[PDB]
Amino acid sequence: MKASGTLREYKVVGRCLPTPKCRTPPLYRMRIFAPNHVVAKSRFWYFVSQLKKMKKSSGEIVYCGQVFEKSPLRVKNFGIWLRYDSRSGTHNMYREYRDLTTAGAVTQCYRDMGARHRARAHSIQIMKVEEIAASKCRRPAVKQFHDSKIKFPLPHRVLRRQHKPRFTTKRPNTFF
Amino acid sequence: SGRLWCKAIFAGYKRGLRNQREHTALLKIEGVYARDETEFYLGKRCAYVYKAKNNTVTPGGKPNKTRVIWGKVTRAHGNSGMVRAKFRSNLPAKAIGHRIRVMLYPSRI
Amino acid sequence: MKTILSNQTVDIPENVDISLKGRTVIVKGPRGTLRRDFNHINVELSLLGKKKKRLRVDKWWGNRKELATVRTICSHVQNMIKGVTLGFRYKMRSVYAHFPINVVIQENGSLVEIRNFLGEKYIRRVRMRPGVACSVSQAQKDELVLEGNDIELVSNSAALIQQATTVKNKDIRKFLDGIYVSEKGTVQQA
Amino acid sequence: QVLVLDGRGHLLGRLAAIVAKQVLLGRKVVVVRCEGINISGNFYRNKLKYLAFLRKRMNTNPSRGPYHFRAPSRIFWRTVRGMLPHKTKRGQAALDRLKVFDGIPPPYDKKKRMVVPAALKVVRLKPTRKFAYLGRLAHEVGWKYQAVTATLEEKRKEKAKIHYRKKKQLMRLRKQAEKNVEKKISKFTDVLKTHGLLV
Amino acid sequence: SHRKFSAPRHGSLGFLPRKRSSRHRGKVKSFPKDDPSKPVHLTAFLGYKAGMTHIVREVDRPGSKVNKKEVVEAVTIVETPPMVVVGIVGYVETPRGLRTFKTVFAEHISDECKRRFYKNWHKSKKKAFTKYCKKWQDDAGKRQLDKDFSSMKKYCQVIRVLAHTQMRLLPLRQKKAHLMEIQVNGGTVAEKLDWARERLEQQVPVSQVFGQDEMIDVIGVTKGKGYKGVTSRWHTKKLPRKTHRGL
Amino acid sequence: VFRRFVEVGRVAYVSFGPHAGKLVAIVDVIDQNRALVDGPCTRVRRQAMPFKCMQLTDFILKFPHSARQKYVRKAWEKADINTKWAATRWAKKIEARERKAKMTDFDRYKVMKAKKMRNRIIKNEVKKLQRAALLKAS
RNA sequence: GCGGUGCGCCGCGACCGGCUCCGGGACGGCUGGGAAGGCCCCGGCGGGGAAGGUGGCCCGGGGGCCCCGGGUGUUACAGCC
RNA sequence: GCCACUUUUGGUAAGCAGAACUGGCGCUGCGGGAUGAACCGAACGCCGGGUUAAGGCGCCCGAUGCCGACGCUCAUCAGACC
RNA sequence: GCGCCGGAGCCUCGGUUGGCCUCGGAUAGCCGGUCCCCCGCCGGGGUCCGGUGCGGAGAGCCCUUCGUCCCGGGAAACGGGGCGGCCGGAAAGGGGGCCGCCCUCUCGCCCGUCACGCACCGCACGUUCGUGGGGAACCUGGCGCUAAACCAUUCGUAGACGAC
Ligand SMILES: [Mg+2]
Ligand SMILES: [Mg+2]
Ligand SMILES: [Mg+2]
Ligand SMILES: [Mg+2]
Ligand SMILES: [Mg+2]
Ligand SMILES: [Mg+2]
Ligand SMILES: [Mg+2]
Ligand SMILES: [Mg+2]
Ligand SMILES: [Mg+2]
Ligand SMILES: [Mg+2]
Ligand SMILES: [Mg+2]
Repeated sequence: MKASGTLREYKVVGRCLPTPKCRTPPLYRMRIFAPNHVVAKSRFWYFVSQLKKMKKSSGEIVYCGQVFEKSPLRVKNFGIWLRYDSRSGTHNMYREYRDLTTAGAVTQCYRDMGARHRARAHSIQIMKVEEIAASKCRRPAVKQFHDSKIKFPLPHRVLRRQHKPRFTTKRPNTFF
Repeated sequence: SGRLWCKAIFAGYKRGLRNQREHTALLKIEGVYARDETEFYLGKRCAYVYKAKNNTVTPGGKPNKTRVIWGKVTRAHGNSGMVRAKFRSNLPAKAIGHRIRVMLYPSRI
Repeated sequence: MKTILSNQTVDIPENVDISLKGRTVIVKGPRGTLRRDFNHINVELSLLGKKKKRLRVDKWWGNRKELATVRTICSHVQNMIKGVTLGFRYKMRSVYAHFPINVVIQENGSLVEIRNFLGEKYIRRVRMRPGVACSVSQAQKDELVLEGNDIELVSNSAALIQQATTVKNKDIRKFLDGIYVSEKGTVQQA
Repeated sequence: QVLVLDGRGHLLGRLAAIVAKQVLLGRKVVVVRCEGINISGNFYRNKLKYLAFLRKRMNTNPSRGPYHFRAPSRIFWRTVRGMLPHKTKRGQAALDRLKVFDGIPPPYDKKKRMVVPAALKVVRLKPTRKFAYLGRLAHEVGWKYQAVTATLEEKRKEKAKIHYRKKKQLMRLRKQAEKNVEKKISKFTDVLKTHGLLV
Repeated sequence: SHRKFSAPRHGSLGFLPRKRSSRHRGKVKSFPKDDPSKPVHLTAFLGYKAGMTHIVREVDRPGSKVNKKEVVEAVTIVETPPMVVVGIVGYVETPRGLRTFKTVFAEHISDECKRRFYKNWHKSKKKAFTKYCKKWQDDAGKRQLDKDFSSMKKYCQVIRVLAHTQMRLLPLRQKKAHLMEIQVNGGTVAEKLDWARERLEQQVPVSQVFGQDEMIDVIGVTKGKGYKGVTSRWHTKKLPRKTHRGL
Repeated sequence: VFRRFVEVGRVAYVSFGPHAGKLVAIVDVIDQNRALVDGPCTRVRRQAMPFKCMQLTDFILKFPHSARQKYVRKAWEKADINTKWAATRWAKKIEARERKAKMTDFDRYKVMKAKKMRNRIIKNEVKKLQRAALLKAS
């Protein structure tokens, strides 16, 4: 898996084949996160191979669809339970992000794991993403934004658009 | 009674690192520095104007020393508004970093 | 994390009047005026209240090694106001074993000649950095009192004479000689 | 048709990167007051780097070895030469185009010196990273003429202060004159205001 | 493999281009650093070597084994006639060093010094400074001179006065006199140029410059000994007798 | 000392991006570097916006940090921002920039023929003020 | 005049075809027969909930009725689910 | 004959010696790996236009002069691509 | 026969196609005024007033080339062009400001009126900086100048030979 672009959330379901001992198997369902439905169906068979006795050939996809975010204009907190493999032994984690959409916070999760722990998206194994209300949050870097009267300036506005004036005579300003 | 050509500099040939292709000049035009902005100059007659020792003709006038190698501006190059030109005879590398005039007259405006 | 805001204020007494010129702060009061130039520390310095009673130093978007510097400005300004309205006085005692350490004070408090230390003939001339006056005290056997405005100058001029009286090539645990700083403190008590 | 660049506040190789390409494209570039160039990283790393460059020396005959130039002008000239293809004729023509001075000499004190925002210390460093002045590094590594440069600079900053007060009082006379003549220029002014030149 | 027995290195690398000197008279590479709290004085002079001699003196250094005894000492007599000052040179401190500003010569330059400007005094017509010394006996020339003295008073930093030997008074073969810039160290530049242009064109003896029992430095080229080999020059150890191609 | 503060209910001119050239009203603060935003009286749809593309101005209109686009529109045209911005000397020089960019050929000629005499009159008035200052001195 | 062939040399334009790199419009399908959002709470009726707690109330201080904190609590002279 | 993925024998080990499978080099240019028999891409008549692969885009040096996105990182021995 | 200033044309090397004549500098802060106020050899600062995504803006400023002809309006008048003195410059020195004369114009600029100028018949190196840098010979005048170097000889402080 490559965490290309922003991720999308795919609700994907599947079942074993109709076989003469149990002609209608149960149907299993995952929230998975993937750039498109092809790699989504591949991640589905990866996790269902990890969990059940079910493979690409002894089973079938049933409905691979998208979960659209259900309130993209309300900033929310997300608690994300992870399982990643380091250079030496795998570890269970809990991280918290703050975003408009669920797949946006999971995109931010993969990029934060790759930034801090060098964990790559084949090693990172999601298990539980939940929208968390503003008091169940454990992390200070999220809890510092829970302020109705939040207030801060933008102190050192480093000059972007450097090469449009390339040979200027103004010294640039950064107090705005 | 003033300038009717934009200023451009023959930066190099169209090249790779271990190969150059002399059939295509790279022109850097003053003032345009993005592919969003290079669109005006596509198809313009460009010219490398140079003097020489012995006199040659000059149409609509009398012979003098100055000479040209005409061309045209084919396609953008890069993202910094660099452009590609093709001249009807390939430019000498004498011309590296010397002023190619790039005209206005094949107008599409 | 990048913490959104961290600030501390500095209460200012009535006999003094700080004034900040941009980021360098200028404290004037009873004894003398002294400045310090905070242009290396990248914070904001509000001067609030009328009578200008409080100095607020705040830092926005600061990580750990920079929020360390948000109350060290408070400590420098507290020591600054203390040295203006009260001044500083380090009394440092002259400890010897056999050879008595003879200290004379030349240029009315500004050069210190230390003699007979460990029986050495090399006399030591130590110059106080400006604003500090050394003085031999009274009613006490072996003291040197260092008067001044600010502690960096005072304690630096103390550390110079303490490291000047030093034992070389012998056992520093037996040969406990030298002038050592005993009593940091204040000129006028509050 | 000559770019007079200033040198104060610019990163060394990050100014030299723009200067190298701008000279290969055919300009004549004069980078002036090169002792005010600063380098990133702290001063002790930067002078250990230059002292390593000093000890890199041809063993059998150091006259033929690397000429470790000590003045800031020729330190910056050496790094532009490192970024130019100087074994060949076009790179040597580029180094012939580049002129580089210490302080601001009197062909260029009277001219208005430019800046490069892309290569400047308050733009391309975090404000808590330590830096290192190339003039002070050159003086610590053996440049003889820091003090005479600094005294000539306080002389030219006095004389530039004189010029600036004259330019200020001319600008104030211009605004009092425009206030005194708005009654018979406000027809000409009004069509420069409708085309966005005075609003 | 290494060197078995360590031993210090023959010769000095500090004096390394061991070539013939490019100049006959020794040049002062550095005059003493001035301070304006002195009176104005000259920081060099120029004498000629004559020979060697004993002395006997009673040494007063207390504590030594030769305290109040009488050593003998090799001395060197440098015959040192009074040099005649002829010009002044001014110098402006630049960020590329210290360039010369305006050399100013006097009116009457003696033929001792005039011989220095010619590789051949016989064949010439002895024409030096003839167009120049018409700048002293007319008003336009004199105030052009006062213009460049006023420019030297305000743009120069180091002032070096020109002085030549006085070769008639010497028993040598030659007549062509040695010219030299001597740095005037002393007070401010106005005092320095006033001293220098007042003592322009006239003499200065040794006793104006040095005093008795004053440590000085001596500059000069050595005694030439020709093209010589490493034993004779670098004092390497002679290889033993049995050596085939020379020892 | 800072005098423009990111908070709930400032309007910010936008530098670049999709919606360059418009005011928005900052609603909430999502990250260190991103903010939920809405310009409801200028057609900027309710969305997130990074801080690096928005230049915050001196207009603070109050509304709660989770209020809908209806209430942001209400507070906007209750304060009547869109005329205060058009009278602000920020946007006057923005539209002046836009005018001399929008300038045609013929009126570039008309501007040139105007400003030539519009500089001639100031230039001889300035030199007669110089000689009037010299006559004041003498 | 028509048909063929070519101009001494240097150039230009026009349309037609092929191959391409782009750019501007416009129309429709599918989805959770899209998710949200827009306008008719200060969409309609009644019922709840709590906070990143608005009014108000108290405490504290900066002031000249505003602001700033801290507490209480459930629409109030803001809103949210 | 030699090299390389993986399997493997002796040897502490080796740019050592000895095997299996397949692909290479030798017989082979070209773009990239700065440099290079074997690595990555790719195999070739002579050309014009377009487009890619592997690898890149501060400057040498074609290409980021994107108002690129999120973090970690201070090294008085930083780090920087099979 | 050489330097200097006071015309025709000829070889050759070529690049170029309007100028920007200047504060210092800060970057969690700047810029510009008044100075009411205090001292110093106009400046230094407090204080107030304006700007601050910079508008006293390099996203900028100046110049703006078709030419002439009539007359009219606005603009100028105290202005334009054309000879002697005062100084200001050293880091690698400024074709700069200022006092008068005797001249001569309402011409220069902005709006109009009036016609005219190979209108070279759609076609490319045009338009400059340009009296460009260098090289020979034709120039008409004037004030100025009419030297050294090297060899050879000698020296011996120097020396393989040159060199010194
Ligand atoms: Mg011992
Ligand atoms: Mg040894
Ligand atoms: Mg033998
Ligand atoms: Mg083998
Ligand atoms: Mg084969
Ligand atoms: Mg091959
Ligand atoms: Mg390599
Ligand atoms: Mg492979
Ligand atoms: Mg091709
Ligand atoms: Mg490369
Ligand atoms: Mg031309």
